[PDB]
Amino acid sequence: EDKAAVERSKMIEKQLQKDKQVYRATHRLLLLGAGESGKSTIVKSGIFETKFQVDKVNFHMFDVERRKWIQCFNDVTAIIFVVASSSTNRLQEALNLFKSIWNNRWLRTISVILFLNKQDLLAEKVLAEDYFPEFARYTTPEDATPEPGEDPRVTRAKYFIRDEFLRISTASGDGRHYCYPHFTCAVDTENIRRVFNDCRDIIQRMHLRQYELL
Amino acid sequence: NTASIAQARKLVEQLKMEANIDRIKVSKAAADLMAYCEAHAKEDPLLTPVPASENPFR
Amino acid sequence: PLPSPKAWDVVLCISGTLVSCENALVVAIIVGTPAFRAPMFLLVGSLAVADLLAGLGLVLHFAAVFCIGSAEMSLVLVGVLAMAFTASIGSLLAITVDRYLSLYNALTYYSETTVTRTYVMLALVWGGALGLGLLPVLAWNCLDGLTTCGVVYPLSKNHLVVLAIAFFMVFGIMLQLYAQICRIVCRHAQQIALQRRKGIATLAVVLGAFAACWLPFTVYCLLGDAHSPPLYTYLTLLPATYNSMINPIIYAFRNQDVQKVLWA
Amino acid sequence: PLPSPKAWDVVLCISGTLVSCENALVVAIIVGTPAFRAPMFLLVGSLAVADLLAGLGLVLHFAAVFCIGSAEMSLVLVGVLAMAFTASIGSLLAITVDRYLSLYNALTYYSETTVTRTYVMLALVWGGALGLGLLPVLAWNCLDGLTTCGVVYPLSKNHLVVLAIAFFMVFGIMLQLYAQICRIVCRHAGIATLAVVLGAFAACWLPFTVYCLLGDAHSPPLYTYLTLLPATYNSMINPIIYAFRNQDVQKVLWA
Amino acid sequence: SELDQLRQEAEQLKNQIRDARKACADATLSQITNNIDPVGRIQMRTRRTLRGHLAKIYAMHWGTDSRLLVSASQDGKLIIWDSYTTNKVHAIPLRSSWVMTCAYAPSGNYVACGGLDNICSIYNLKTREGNVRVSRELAGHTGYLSCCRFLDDNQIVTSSGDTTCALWDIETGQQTTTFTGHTGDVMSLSLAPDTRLFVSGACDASAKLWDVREGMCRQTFTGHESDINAICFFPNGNAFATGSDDATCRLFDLRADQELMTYSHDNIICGITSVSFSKSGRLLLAGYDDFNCNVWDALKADRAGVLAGHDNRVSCLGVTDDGMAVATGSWDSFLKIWN
Ligand SMILES: CC(C)Oc1cc(Cl)ccc1CNc1cc(-c2ccccc2)nc2ncnn12
Ligand SMILES: CC(C)Oc1cc(Cl)ccc1CNc1cc(-c2ccccc2)nc2ncnn12
Ligand SMILES: CCCCCCCCCCCCO
Repeated sequence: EDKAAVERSKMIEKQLQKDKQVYRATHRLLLLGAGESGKSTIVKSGIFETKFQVDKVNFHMFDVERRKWIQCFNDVTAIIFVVASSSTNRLQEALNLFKSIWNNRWLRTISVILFLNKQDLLAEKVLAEDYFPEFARYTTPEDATPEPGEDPRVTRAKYFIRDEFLRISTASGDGRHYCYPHFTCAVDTENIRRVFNDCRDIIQRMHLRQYELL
Repeated sequence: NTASIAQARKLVEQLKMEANIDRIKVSKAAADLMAYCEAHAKEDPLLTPVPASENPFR
Repeated sequence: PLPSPKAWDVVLCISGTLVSCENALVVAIIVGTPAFRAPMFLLVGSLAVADLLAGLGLVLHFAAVFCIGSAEMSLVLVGVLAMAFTASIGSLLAITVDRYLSLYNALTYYSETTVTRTYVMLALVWGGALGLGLLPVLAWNCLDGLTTCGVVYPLSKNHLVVLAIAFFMVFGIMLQLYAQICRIVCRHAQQIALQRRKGIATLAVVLGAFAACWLPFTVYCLLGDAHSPPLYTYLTLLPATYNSMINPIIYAFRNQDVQKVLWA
Repeated sequence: PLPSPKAWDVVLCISGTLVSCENALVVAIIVGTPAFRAPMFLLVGSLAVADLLAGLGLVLHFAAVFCIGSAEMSLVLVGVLAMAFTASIGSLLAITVDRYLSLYNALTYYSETTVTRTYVMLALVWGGALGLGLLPVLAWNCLDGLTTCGVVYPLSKNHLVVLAIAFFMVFGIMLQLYAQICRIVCRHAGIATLAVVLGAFAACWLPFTVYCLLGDAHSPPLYTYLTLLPATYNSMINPIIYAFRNQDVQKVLWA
Repeated sequence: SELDQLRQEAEQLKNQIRDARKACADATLSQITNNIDPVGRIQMRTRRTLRGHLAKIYAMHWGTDSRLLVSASQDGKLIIWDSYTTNKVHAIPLRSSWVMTCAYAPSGNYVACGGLDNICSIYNLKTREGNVRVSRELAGHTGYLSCCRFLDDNQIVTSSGDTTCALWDIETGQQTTTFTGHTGDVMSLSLAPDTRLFVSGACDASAKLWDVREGMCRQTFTGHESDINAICFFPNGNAFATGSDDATCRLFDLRADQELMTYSHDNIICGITSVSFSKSGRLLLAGYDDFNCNVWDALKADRAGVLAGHDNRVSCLGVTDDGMAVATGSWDSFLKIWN
């Protein structure tokens, strides 16, 4: 009766091959939300997954002390880390979490997709923050690209809160993974096209470095 | 306070129970380990290889 | 009564042996594990196989002229050399082309589309190589005396002309492909440098090596007839064979993967 | 009077004259309006001017060689004919490249760098035309003795083989651009017109460049004439379907 | 006296406890076992290495006949193997995609699973229609399931990253007991040979004893100064060996109440991921992070072998029911049956 066993084995093998062919089409992402930084608005038992699509290239995103289960996401395409721009020094907690996630010692092929969020509150507070003494000893970048209707203080704050998560990102990475600020606010609708482009960019960079050009 | 005193007392009972436990000397424990090893030192294919006659892994 | 070999023939034979040995080593490394069944590695293996055929044919031809007295079988040897060279050029073009559809379809790579593309492209390359190797063993041969022999003793004029035209067209395609790859690399390098120029040196080196290794033979073959000084053919064909000692190292050793296996 | 022309030279002169007339009436429309400075507007001007120069040189050479002892004048006129025939081929690639870049950079092409890109393309095209067309009045020349010149009289074989190599290389840089255009069109978002343009170019200017590598010299002029005839047809047909289709020309001409 | 007197009395109790502990020890077994013959070289090599997984593997449990074998990877695929002809009798599609545990029934009928889904679902293999369907989803924990063995066909001990260890039932499903006392994460638990006890190794640099029917800790085994990742009993039900991340395997005895023997060498400073005794209880098999499946001598405390061959990290380990294989699972979707 071994013939039946072999036939069943071959049928399971072909089914597994088809399932793998389906599987090797989509990408994976991780969301290390700070806890309350609009984790529900940027969506545009414990494990919760979402499945959106861009240009027919179906993606795969899912959300989650955390010192251990990072091991299960060694192959994610990128990390969609979501910060809150309202500082209370919880921004220091977010910076510490980012620092810990950077020199993980195991995640050395993962790039972070930053999503500085809730800019309206920052604008209201600054117009109407100053805890860090380093803010005074700062200047706006010479290549600023402010959208119309911006105050110099607002731009200074916006480009100083983004200069803390990159001053450490591009410090020890041996040119294997990078950071990509994409300032957003509760007000936007095309963040889904700031993820697709960044994923394409990361994969292209990885291939280019594999070919040993740059 | 209730949680703190509860955990403290629980630690108290755990410590007192595990304190009054017989501690067999290492010598005869090692003797028993040696006896088991020798009594089962022959049925060790991982240490005594066998021919293909009774080795389905071929 | 057999001819006395000249020094240039010995140089060609030793270069062929070295190429054969290196390509044999590379193909042995590639075929050593079933885990290297990747499109790029498959194309690299095809390139290594073509270069191995070229080297083996060259050494067999040398051993079948000046050591084993015979000339009727050498025609098949020259045909094999032509097939191997055409296959090598086609495989190099294939590798260059696949290097651009992975830097532009980064979100659709790792799919049956790539497998189909590489299969079809390899099949076309080997079919063209077979055709170009069969042509010198067909009605268009200079042995019958009803045609004009060229700068190569058993060859003719038409075959060399068509080969040169095909090579020039392929050279143009490769030039365009790099140009595009250089554009993309420059864009990425500028984006990286935004948040404070090695992305072009490798392209220049590879293109210069390929040009300086292949162009002279065709260039001095087109404007030539079957009366040029004998040493011209050897001087123009030496770089063509030398190219097989620089192709495999660049395309299968600078990789960080095979290097570890080589170290063992 | 001694040459006593034949039919083929008359046909060549007629083709050149028609090319010149069409080219003049097409360049007059473009130059009439002083507001035309778009990349296409400036680009098509070079093609029109070069094709006009080709036609004018052909007609003038035919008239002069058969009416006066235009030995040196015939040499210079053949040099100018080579100039114009190289310009008409080196410029189509530039416009194809410009169209591809404008079609791929959908929203980023429009900038100041486009003007510099077009200017450098024009400079390269004209410089290559000058370099290739200078040889007939330069070191290489059939009228010197022991040079085994090529298919036509005052054209060294080496010079024409170099020209053929250069054109064949340019036939690759332009061959993959059509494939890239098809790729972009089918992916991001027509094929027939591109295919027809490629086929016309290849069919009507390949035969001459392949009929100098095979043959060397001392061949009947009949084959030379029959192989050079399609060049004039290409020279005429290019501007007819290349730039005389959009409203850009008719709108200005009518008013 | 909110907490003062209790801490002082606990401190003095611990002081006299480990005073007696050190006093109750004569000497290490090294000199006792140094006379035994150092058998030396060990011979093993692959037989029918199994492949066909889509992603890296995390666990595997040998059947009760040394033939079957089940493994799970990060693709929701739990499939049954047969290390005699490399077939695939049954393939089970899961619901989550980050499983981190596997188990096999003692009767060979039921199959469990779990992982980062905070659940311990099981499946039955006696379906009338012939397929496999989900069974009672035993849930209620507050963390990721780490290991879940089988006491019997009706009871299934479990673990958790929330410092909990509670057995369940299949008839209805309820935690009739809840062992507690750790502080960190309970990495793994080893089921007693006679199904009357078990041990567990937490992430707080300790691995304490546990009862089977009253959930009363009755011993402490302060050991490695780092995390733990594995634990396994001795075939006689008298001792267990514990791994760590500092590249130091060591064996603890249930009678000495203290450390017995270390297996640390400074040549490799990587981490361990598994441990497994030889069928004769003489060789200790390590799971070093350097892809090397090292083997140690249980008594000589010397490197008895360097058998290896994997490429990705080695996670699983174990031994067949009766000296038939040493199957090792890695992250390369390859199960390498070694003999
Ligand atoms: C080597 C030869 C067979 O390939 C060519 C053939 C022609 Cl007729 C023209 C040009 C090329 C090389 N350019 C090319 C080919 C392909 C491609 C498409 C289908 C199957 C395999 C390859 N895709 C491309 N994308 C950008 N260039 N490009
Ligand atoms: C006509 C000739 C000048 O163009 C080429 C020359 C070579 Cl050697 C290779 C290829 C091409 C055409 N591809 C090309 C050119 C240029 C470009 C850059 C600088 C100045 C002018 C043009 N940019 C491009 N971007 C995408 N293709 N591409
Ligand atoms: C002679 C023509 C050589 C063309 C080389 C292509 C140059 C690419 C420049 C890219 C610049 C991007 O900012």
